[PDB]
Amino acid sequence: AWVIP
Amino acid sequence: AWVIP
Amino acid sequence: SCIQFTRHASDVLLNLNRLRSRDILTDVVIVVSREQFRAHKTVLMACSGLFYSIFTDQLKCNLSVINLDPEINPEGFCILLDFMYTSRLNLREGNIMAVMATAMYLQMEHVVDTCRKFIKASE
Amino acid sequence: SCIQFTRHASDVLLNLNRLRSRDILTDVVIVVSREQFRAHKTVLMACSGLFYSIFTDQLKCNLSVINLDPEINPEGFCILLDFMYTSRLNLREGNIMAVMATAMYLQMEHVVDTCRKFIKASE
Ligand SMILES: CCNc1cc(=O)[nH]c2ccc(Nc3ccnc(Cl)c3C#N)cc12
Ligand SMILES: CCNc1cc(=O)[nH]c2ccc(Nc3ccnc(Cl)c3C#N)cc12
Ligand SMILES: [Cl-]
Ligand SMILES: [Cl-]
Repeated sequence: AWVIP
Repeated sequence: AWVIP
Repeated sequence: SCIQFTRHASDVLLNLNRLRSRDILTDVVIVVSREQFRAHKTVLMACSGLFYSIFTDQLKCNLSVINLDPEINPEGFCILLDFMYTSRLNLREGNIMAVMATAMYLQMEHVVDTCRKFIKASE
Repeated sequence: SCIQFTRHASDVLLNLNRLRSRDILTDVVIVVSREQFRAHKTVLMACSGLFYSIFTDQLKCNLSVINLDPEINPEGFCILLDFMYTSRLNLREGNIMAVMATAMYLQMEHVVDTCRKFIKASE
């Protein structure tokens, strides 16, 4: 996996 | 884009 | 000996979401406490263990309407349907419990994982 | 305020290809010089300008069989169909001309681009 897009 | 996977 | 176009999978998903927006070739209505959501059976199956089981069943594969358990929260379902079609999950303090419960029901393990991690961090 | 699961789009495409392998919920047969290829209309539309135009047409959207132009090479089409479902293009000296011609017909610009570049490099 999860990221800040 | 194109890459060698 | 293949070459791979990095952006292809995300571009396909973007186009599937555009078809959903435009209600093009949607083939099922998911009913959640009387709220209705139109979708493509193949995308639902590709994202959810529950929908994979439902649409591979010899009788249920032909249904045009699927009613979810009445305990399922429509906002939670809406957030997960958007995630299926975009890879982006709108997780907020006010919706995390409903999103996690819905993802457990839908059998979306990665979502259940990040929900557990976000909850554990606030304890 | 969304979070994004990096692998989601590729995982969806992998599952769509598994449904294609297993002939699950395929809804069209593409005929290329009597060779037949089963597929999902939504994936074809998501990958090709030609299929997007065909399946958004009010009459053609309901067809279960689509016949391509007789000049289209079945191997070229097969290679492009595999690329649609996997992001990997099996481009070889022996198939590049057919793949490029098929991608031009199908309106798959990125594929046409890499074919032109590979041909220009061998000149
Ligand atoms: C993109 C994330 N997907 C899933 C996440 C998850 O936590 N659980 C899943 C259970 C099943 C499926 N779908 C399949 C599983 C295996 N084979 C086929 Cl052909 C399909 C299909 N269609 C998908 C998921
Ligand atoms: C993944 C690569 N895709 C394409 C490549 C290309 O070189 N040309 C394309 C023309 C059209 C489309 N499909 C759409 C275009 C715009 N809106 C919608 Cl809703 C769709 C759909 N479905 C896709 C492509
Ligand atoms: Cl998931
Ligand atoms: Cl392309």
